[PDB]
Amino acid sequence: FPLASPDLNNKIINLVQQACNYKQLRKGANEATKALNRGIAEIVLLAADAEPLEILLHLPLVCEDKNTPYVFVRSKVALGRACGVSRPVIAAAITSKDGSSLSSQITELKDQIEQ
Repeated sequence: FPLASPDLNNKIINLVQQACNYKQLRKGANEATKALNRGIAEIVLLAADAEPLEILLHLPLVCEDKNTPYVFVRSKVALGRACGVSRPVIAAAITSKDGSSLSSQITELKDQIEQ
């Protein structure tokens, strides 16, 4: 709600690993909120099993006000591993970058969120 499939979960995980190679990924709730406040967040990803739950209730509202798409993946552990870190991650943001070659895969995940 809006939760991934787990087709997408695996497709999101794939995009997340690319994002990391392109330096277009911000890992962690506060880093995600900073991307949203700078207007560079393209998609915000949230782990359905994150604690505290106030983050999970809270970040969607902030995304909505800022007109940024967001989607729930199943676990912080697979988000954390896709992020190239050995700890779980509760939220992440795929950021926009002027001239990026990822722009096409990003704008395509973005609209499959609509759906």
